[PDB]
Amino acid sequence: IVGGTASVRGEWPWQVTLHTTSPTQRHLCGGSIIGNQWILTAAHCFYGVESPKILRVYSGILNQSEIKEDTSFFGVQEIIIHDQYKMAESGYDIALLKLETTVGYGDSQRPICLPSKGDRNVIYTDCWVTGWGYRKLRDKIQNTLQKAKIPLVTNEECQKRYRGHKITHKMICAGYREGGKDACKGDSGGPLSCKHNEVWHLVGITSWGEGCAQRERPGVYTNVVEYVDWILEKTQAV
Ligand SMILES: COC(=O)Nc1ccc2c(c1)NC(=O)C[C@@H](C)CCC[C@H](NC(=O)/C=C/c1cc(Cl)ccc1-n1cnnn1)c1nc-2c[nH]1
Repeated sequence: IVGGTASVRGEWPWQVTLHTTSPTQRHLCGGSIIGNQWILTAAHCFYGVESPKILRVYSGILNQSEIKEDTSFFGVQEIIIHDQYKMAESGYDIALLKLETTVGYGDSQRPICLPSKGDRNVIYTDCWVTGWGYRKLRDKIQNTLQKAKIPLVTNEECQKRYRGHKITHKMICAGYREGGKDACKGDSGGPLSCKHNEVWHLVGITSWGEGCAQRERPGVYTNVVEYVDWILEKTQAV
């Protein structure tokens, strides 16, 4: 996260850190708890991941230093990538992780509500991007979960900023015209959380941008409301 500040413990209890074990253990991506065995994240996080056996999901983490060999995690039973996904820049950048065991909800780990279809028309004014990603283009994974408040940008304005790309309504953009606050390397897969009527909603999934926090280059997020039926298809299968 560029231009953000330290989160307080329990502030974003749906935020997870997804680690890979191959070749060595490191933070791979962010994710959000959406159900007691479900993590919503970005499809591009699994580039080159040949098996769910190398993945570890840690919930209830503020600091990466809380993670040692003796720290409990959730194993991943299955990786579900949207089958229209080709690359982050073309959209469908969405994946579900089905966990091997159930998350016990509490004040340190709980789900974020998905947006309602009836709320496609609501204007969100209180949106935050979170993660342990870089604070600048060449940096390192941050110990403390960072947060940054960022305004949503219309599809028309985002398309103007990304000449040469096709910004679809399945994407949602966020950023200041002058830049300064954004997601960066290591934040992808994490949430873009917006508070509406005292309820937090998972509005976006951190996906891509041209550099980080650049003037007139908003962050591009998967527009979660456009995938609610796909999430229900995969999580509510009979
Ligand atoms: C010690 O541990 C570490 O250092 N871990 C460690 C360290 C770094 C990374 C990873 C692990 N993850 C990967 O490389 C997985 C691999 C498939 C994922 C590729 C892509 C991923 N992109 C982002 O996270 C965000 C992009 C992004 C999104 C928005 Cl909305 C705006 C600007 C963005 N940027 C444009 N340019 N940079 N950012 C990424 N993540 C990293 C580099 N790049």
